Amino acid sequence: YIAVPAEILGIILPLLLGVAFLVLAERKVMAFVQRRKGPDVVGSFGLLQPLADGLKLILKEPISPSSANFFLFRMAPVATFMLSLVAWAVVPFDYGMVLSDLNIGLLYLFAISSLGVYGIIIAGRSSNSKYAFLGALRSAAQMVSYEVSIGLILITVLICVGSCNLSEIVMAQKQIWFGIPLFPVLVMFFISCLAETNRAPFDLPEAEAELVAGYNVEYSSMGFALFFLGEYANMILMSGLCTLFFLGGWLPILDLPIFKKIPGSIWFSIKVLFFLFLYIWVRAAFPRYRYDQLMGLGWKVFLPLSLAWVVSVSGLLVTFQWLP
Amino acid sequence: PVMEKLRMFVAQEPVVAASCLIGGVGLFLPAVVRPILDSLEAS
Amino acid sequence: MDLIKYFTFSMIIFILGIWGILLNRRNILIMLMSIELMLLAVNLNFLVFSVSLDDMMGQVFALLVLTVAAAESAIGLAIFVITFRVRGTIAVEFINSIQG
Amino acid sequence: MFNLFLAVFPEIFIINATFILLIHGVVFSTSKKYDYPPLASNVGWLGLLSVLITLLLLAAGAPLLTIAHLFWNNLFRRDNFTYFCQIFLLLSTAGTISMCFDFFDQERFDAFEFIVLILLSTCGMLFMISAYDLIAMYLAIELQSLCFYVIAASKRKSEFSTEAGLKYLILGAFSSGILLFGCSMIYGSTGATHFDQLAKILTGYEITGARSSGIFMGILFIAVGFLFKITAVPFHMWAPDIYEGSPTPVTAFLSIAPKISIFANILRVFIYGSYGATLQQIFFFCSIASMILGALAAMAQTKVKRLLAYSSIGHVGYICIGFSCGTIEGIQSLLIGIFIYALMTMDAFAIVLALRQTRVKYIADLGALAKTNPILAITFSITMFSYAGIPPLAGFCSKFYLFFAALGCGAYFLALVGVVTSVIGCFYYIRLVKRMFFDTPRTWILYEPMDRNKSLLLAMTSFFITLFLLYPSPLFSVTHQMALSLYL
Amino acid sequence: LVWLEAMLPLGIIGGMLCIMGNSQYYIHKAYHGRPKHIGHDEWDVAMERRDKKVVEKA
Amino acid sequence: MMLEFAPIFIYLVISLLVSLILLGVPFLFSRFDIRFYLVSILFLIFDLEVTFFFPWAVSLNKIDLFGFWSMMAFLFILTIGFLYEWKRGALDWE
Amino acid sequence: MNTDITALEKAQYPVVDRNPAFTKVVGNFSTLDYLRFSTITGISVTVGYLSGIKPGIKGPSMVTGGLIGLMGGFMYAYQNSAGRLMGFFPNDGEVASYQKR
Amino acid sequence: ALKEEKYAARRTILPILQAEEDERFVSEWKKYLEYEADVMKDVPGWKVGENVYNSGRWMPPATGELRPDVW
Amino acid sequence: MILSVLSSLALVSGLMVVRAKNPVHSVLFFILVFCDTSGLLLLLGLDFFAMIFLVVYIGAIAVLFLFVVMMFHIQIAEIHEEVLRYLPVSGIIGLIFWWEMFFILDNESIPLLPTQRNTTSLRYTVYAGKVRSWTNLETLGNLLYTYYFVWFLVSSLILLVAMIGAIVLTMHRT
Amino acid sequence: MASGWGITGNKGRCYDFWMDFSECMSHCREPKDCTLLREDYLECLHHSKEFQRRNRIYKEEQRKL
Amino acid sequence: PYGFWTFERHNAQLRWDPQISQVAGRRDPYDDLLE
Repeated sequence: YIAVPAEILGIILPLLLGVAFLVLAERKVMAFVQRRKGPDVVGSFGLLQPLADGLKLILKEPISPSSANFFLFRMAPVATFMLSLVAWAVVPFDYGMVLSDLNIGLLYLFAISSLGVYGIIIAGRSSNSKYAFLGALRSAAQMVSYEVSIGLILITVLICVGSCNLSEIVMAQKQIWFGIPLFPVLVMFFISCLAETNRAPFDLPEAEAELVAGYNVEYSSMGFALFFLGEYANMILMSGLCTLFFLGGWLPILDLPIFKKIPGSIWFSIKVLFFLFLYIWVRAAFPRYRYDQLMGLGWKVFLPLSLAWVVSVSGLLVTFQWLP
Repeated sequence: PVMEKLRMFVAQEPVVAASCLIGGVGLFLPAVVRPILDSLEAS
Repeated sequence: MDLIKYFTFSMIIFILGIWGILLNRRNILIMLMSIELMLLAVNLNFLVFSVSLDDMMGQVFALLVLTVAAAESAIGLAIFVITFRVRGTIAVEFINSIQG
Repeated sequence: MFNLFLAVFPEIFIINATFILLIHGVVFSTSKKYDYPPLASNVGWLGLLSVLITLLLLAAGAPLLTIAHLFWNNLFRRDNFTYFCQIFLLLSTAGTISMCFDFFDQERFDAFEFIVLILLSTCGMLFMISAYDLIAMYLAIELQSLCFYVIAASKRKSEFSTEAGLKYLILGAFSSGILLFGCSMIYGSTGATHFDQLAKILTGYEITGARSSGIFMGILFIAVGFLFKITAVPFHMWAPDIYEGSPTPVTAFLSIAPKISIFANILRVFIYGSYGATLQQIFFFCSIASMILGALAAMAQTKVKRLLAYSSIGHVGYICIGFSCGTIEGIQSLLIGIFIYALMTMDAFAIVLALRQTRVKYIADLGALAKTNPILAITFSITMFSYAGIPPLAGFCSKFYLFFAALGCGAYFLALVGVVTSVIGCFYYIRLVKRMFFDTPRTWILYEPMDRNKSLLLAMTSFFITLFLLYPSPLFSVTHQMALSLYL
Repeated sequence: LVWLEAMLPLGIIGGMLCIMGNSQYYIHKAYHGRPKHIGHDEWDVAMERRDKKVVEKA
Repeated sequence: MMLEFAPIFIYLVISLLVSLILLGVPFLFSRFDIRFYLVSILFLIFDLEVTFFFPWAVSLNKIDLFGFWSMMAFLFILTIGFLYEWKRGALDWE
Repeated sequence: MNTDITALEKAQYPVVDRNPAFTKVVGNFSTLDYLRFSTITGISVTVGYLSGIKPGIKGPSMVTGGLIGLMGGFMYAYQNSAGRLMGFFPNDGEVASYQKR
Repeated sequence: ALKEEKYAARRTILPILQAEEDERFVSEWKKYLEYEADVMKDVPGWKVGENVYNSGRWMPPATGELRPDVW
Repeated sequence: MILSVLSSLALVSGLMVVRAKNPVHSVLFFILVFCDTSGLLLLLGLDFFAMIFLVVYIGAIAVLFLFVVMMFHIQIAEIHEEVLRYLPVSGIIGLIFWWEMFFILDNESIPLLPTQRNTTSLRYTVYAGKVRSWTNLETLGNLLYTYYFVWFLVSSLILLVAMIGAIVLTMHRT
Repeated sequence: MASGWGITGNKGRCYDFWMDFSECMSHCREPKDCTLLREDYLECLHHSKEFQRRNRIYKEEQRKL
Repeated sequence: PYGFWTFERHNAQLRWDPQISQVAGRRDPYDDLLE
């Protein structure tokens, strides 16, 4: 157990670097779509821009408004940041490359998803601003609404696999990736992940121009940074789940010796990178829904479809006795 | 004349119609097909 | 001494619910939360006993009591909302008209 | 496989009919085309029909309800005692529903969900009666209780109805938690939740010196929960406030059906399990407290609904005296007392719902009713004398037992309490007869005549109340059958 | 070809993920002497506890 | 085995420490909306539905057709509830 | 799933078939069974119609009442037919048809 | 099929592992019985290694730990 | 020791649920009591229940409590009362319940005192049970939907009542 | 442990004792005839007498020290 | 009465449990090794 901290740090530090550079990559791909260049002055090809923004942020004076909820105001970004970090303990990157081989890892991921709402709720309430509070309530409602669809899709995958172990879920896709028969389920899962991470076209907190003040409007300096970093770490995680559940995790595209020459971590990384490109591509492509429209989509479109897909998959597998 | 009422109901509400169809196949297979397979296996 | 320690954990939660009833005569929301603390303690009792006896019946009932607790909380807070909406306040002096 | 479910045919039918009514109501109440029609009476008539078809299915399938008893054993237990208890519960629900149509039409209470919740609670009480395991017992009790919490707050803009619902939820959830803690102690001590297993574990020992304190306290807490359910003192103070504050048809329903179902549970749990003396002393002391407190508090009341609530508390005291003695005649008399109290309460609430069209609230509002409606004043006087136990009305039967057990189990303090509280009850019942017949008020309230449903129900129950002691053989035989079928 | 500038932060993220996997994989292997076994159940735990005796007491 | 949860705890502690270092280094240099109650209720109901699906999905290979149809009956009851909520406008936020 | 049809109280009449199949019980429907079925269904349609007049939905109310009556009457007829085949109800005709086929 | 292979492998080596464990437990129980006889010497009425079960059927010695197998 | 730490955390957090001036803080301390309970369940080896207490109690029930309490904007005056006068009645009630129930198992479940001898060597291992072990999840799922399916369905009826009653009591359609 | 379902997916530790006690009580018209089997079942449930005896041993060790 | 436990209504478990005695979840562990 003495080397466990080394493993945990070898997970957490590169994740914080990967998030720093996800912000950069988002600014670069959006720029290129818009015929612009993006950050390219601060470091060669702009590669030192993350470091500069982080150092700027830590050198900013904290504000700490005169609220009766001094402690909760500072604790809310810690809460969300911690929740975003702790989900990676059960994520397998390759065969045997995982910190905790939880037999209940699927339900554990669902539980972390469910805990994610409290940081936003508490930030909104503790800010002593009715705009922040209302924006927070709307964001929390949206998150819990789309968690229902996320959970029912998790149930579909679990029915196919018959085990909550994430490594087992990956290794059950050796015959075929689950995203081929369940391609509509993959589509609905990617959309539900956009709505759960509060990302475009569902990013209410970004719609300040729209008279919608986000839950983190009062935050400055590093609390504001912790909210932003938690949100982006959640996007890489949701891209990793899309990869694990439907694109066969670390497995190669084809069971051929030429494809088995490159290791599984490279396959996993490439699929994660494809999904992160799509998160940015969608932000760059479409306008955003109003709150009532996306709430209607959550309850009236994605709950029914997810439930119907659970019924159809379980019934088809029970009929022909293809169950795990 | 309940044949275009179904047509309108599909036109207005395609997600509901698709959910009913997908879940209905999921219910139909074990209800009907599965006893057919079990009987075909008995003989 | 394992069983006694788990049991006293659950028992302290139950007693805390009782005290929370006893200590909140102006605060009916905390009374509802004290009842939820008692229900949690009972669920813990069932799970601990299930383990101690090597018997599954305590786990089946724990799950069902979970469903019941959720339903009770939803209905309880609905009644709280309509009580507040009618009166404009949650103070106990406005919910004491029926008497004798 | 399909034939196994013949044992749950009545429940399957009533649940599916409830779903059909829920869908029908929500579809046509939202319809702009029909101008959002009030559907409370329509769904009420359809639900009354559903209850009568359920009753037909249950009563005409007496041997089939015991089919597949080993497959169904870990879920419930159907026998003759459950058969008759469920028939009586369905009859109570049908009568209560038939007493609600004028309330739906004239107050314009348009919510059809009222009928749906009544039917769902009827399902819950049906499952309560056949419960044969602590888990199933608790689940059915919770289903019934949640339906009652929601219907107690149905007049959602009324201060009284919201207050009633809030007190019901808090005191009901508290009592349910206490009862659940008792179930956990019993399970931990015996490793068993099934009533048969609990019977085998607990018989032959009772308090044999080395008594399991876990079992004893599980029993005590479960007993506290049951006593809350039957409104026995000192677990009663929720009842008068909820009875007053709830809409009057809710008060009528809560007065009858839950008592039938909870007493079925109490019989099958306690009379059948085996801790013994303490369990009966619990009910003895609570019966005495209930009789005394109910009599005094009713004597203090000036409003009709509160008087009826306190009268019901006193009468459950009288009934529980039968459970206290722990003999065959005790169980028989408990069942007879429940049946007669239910019919009398149905009579009384039919009259109350009839007078609620002119908003009766106080006992003084009944002044000069023998002039404005002489036959209604006679029918109501008959009910009050029956409540007071004056022979040869049906109410005497239950009073007769009280003293029969008091001189049978050898308890003269119980006899003295019964004599004094009977006199007090007689006083506050004949005060209503005095108000309707002897008083000459300056201002009279003229009451609208009742509808056909309530007049027919009133005529039948009044004929029963005056004439039951002429032909009481069927009830005596059937209750003796039920008391025997508890053990064999 | 300017669009390759965008492929650098993405490649750095992919390398960060490859580190998050492989670095923890090689540290566990050094500490235990063999790679981590996926699906360690009660049987494998009991086998390890028995193998300790069968090795050390030999 | 529960052995695999200990790394999660040490991970939590380390994440806490990182959080406090990042947050601390800078310190060195009246309108009730019922629609939120209603969305909470809906979420709670379907949360319990996902909860009851987890054991069913892992146990489908043993419970066979009986288990499938009992879960279908469960879903049917809860979906009738959902249709009631839909027709009553609890799913509309305009 | 292990099953056991055995009842607590034994059948008091010749047991023609212990666990008759669904279609066998439906095919055992007699004239009295159809009379019970039709009476329940007709009463239910009538109650649906009469209670639907005031809200203005007599037709839809008729369909709803008829569905409730159809389910209840079919269940009642099945109950009687299966009880006769199992020996729980007087089953003269069942035994007469059994002793011949 | 893969899981069935692993379960087959575990089933065949089961008897030797159980026999080893049985020998170990018997030797340890003998040692503990000598210890109990030593300590409980001079205490009248003691019976060394008495079976608390009236049926006399063998049960493993209770540990007093609720769930020791999972950790 | 670990059980002592968890018990102490739960005891303080529960006191803060029943004694906090602000009900929002009360709901937040309740989340801490549920987290501690999850830890206890992990110690007992019931990881499914440990996760479900997180998902349902914290993820769904506490959220509903928080939404309602936050939007109510309760003023501290409407719910404030001094609790020094309740120390005697709390003392008697709590002491009776303590002396009677913290020691209810002691006669029935007598604790095994830890001796200065290695009793771990007398743990008997039966390998037959370990060939194909069941998780908490599949052990529960083996029973919920077949042998005890009726109670499962009654719980569904309970949930249906909650949905109906929530709509009927609070809905005001725009 | 009277149901038979063990928490690890096998027969419960105390099921056989329960079944012995039940089978004895099914034909013995006196509960005292099955007292030994009943206390066997309850001993399996709580290990009261076993732990009491081991505590006696520990107490004697502490006394002789 | 004298020994209600003796009656056949009260011995449901003794006749139903043998019918499920081979069901996965309640078997003696050695049964899988020999069968």
